[PDB]
Amino acid sequence: SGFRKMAFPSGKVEGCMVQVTCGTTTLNGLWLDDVVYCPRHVICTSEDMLNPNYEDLLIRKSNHNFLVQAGNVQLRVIGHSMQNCVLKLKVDTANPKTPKYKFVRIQPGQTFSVLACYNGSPSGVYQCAMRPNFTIKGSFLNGSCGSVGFNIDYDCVSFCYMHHMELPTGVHAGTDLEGNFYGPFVDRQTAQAAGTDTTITVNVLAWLYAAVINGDRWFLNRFTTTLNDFNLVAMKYNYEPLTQDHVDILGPLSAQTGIAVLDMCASLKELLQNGMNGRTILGSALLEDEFTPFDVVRQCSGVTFQ
Amino acid sequence: SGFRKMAFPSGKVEGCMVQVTCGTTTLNGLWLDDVVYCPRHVICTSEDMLNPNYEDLLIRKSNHNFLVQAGNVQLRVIGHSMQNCVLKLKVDTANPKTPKYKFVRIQPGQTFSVLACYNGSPSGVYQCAMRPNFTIKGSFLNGSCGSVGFNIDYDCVSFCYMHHMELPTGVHAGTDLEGNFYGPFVDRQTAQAAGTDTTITVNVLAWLYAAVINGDRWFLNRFTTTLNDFNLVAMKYNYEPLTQDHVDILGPLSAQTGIAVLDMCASLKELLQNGMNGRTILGSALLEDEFTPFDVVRQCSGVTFQ
Repeated sequence: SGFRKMAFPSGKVEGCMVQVTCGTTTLNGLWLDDVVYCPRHVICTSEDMLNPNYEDLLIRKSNHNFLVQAGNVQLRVIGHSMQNCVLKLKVDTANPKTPKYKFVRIQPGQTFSVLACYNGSPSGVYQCAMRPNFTIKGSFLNGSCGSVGFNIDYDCVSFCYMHHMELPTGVHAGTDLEGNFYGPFVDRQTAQAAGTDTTITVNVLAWLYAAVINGDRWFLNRFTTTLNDFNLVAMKYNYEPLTQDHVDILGPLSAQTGIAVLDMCASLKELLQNGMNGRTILGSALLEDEFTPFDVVRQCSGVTFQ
Repeated sequence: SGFRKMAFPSGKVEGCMVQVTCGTTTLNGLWLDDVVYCPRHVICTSEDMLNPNYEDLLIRKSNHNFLVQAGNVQLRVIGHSMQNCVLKLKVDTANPKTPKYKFVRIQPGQTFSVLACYNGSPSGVYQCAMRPNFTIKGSFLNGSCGSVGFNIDYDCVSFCYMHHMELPTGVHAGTDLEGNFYGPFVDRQTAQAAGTDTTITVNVLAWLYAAVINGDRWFLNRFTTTLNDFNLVAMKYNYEPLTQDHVDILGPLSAQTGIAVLDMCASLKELLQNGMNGRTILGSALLEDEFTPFDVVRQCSGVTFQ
């Protein structure tokens, strides 16, 4: 028992991190087969950042302008192309550590692990959620661009995030691995700002089931609620609407705990309305929304990978 | 910016995990050079667990009783020995993925990453602290024994924990990698129970500095306190005493933020006495004590490893 924010093992992704240098800008790239993926703003100059035309900037580049280093071993760039906001540097060497992988564009509310890197070297690993406003509440400093977010499914790394920029509230914006930003953001160093964020209701409910599985039950009650009446309360508290599909996703957890989804909704309703009264759930004094139903099942049943 | 519970990259340790089977018991081992380290209770039978004599049980074993598997590749045991509560199985093959490593026995309050494993395969990675009562608040299920906790220092993995057992409160007990339990616990399946736990004060203060570095300042005040007067309040709240050595450890963070250690103590004092009044710090509604001063500096300056 116990319940932690658990990241995926990072070894498969560590073997892919490289350093990409263009001009005075250094950041991280993802080396898979004979391609290195990195943010296209690597080709920006410290004065191009206000409104760059990346097509111009890129056509002005030569392969030898890109310094790619994998450890100490330097990688020859033999070609380059732009795909949306990611740069794809073809190198003359296939990464022998390339895992089975996919690129996936995730939905808001989905979670992933971030391998934070500087100069192509990992600093640490942590779990994140794509917020409903399409930011992530990461831990990123200058030089972390090109760090990636990912999930693992048995043997396959699904890359879903590459880091590009930090917004004025200290939250983070980035793209999928095909270079499409999550949310309305653009790789221009002008004012943008996240939209209003909301709490991921289906994830809060999953975490309440995690709590029950682990022996916290103090927040349960005999009440129930209709989904309609639950969403009236959730809306009032900037929680995301709960859908019938969410209810269905919560089925396995509901069956394992014997607590109907809609009954757990009535517990969450009372928690929203009365607070927690000095009590904690799974070591938190807030309602946690960065565990999906899937995250709860993995951690509480011991699913492994390789 | 941002601040997360960040684990060390786990790749160096993943390359060391194996599966050890003895009888009907399967658990994880740590394969370093030509030795596999695992909990000695692997040799226990489901009826020996109440008060086993491990010297007897072990002398009754043969090398071929130990089934060690590294992936699909099976490892021949060519020898075995007991060191305190760990079993050391000599195998005929040196792990080619062996990292630079050390074994370290940590002090309470120190943090480490746990690579949770089942059947020799990693399930996930998370950050932990050795509690003052020498338990860890882990996330461990049956089969996770032999999972290890570790820190990384540039290129060197310092292993500090191996998992053995779960206590009735859902917290976890284990040994260093030389088999010495942390705390008073023994590998006997009889009632034991953790002692009363306390909050790691020096770590709370480090996390308050993390908050300042990241732009949370609402909890600061113009007050100061003496170390004596601070510990009078801390004692009242089952916080650990703050030592002058703790104050000294907090020096770099104090210098970076311009907030004298003893002034941050006065902020913590008011937080203990008034609570947080619906406010959060670094996304928590509780005072967090599982970041060391060192953890804060690493994460807020971008220290990497390899």
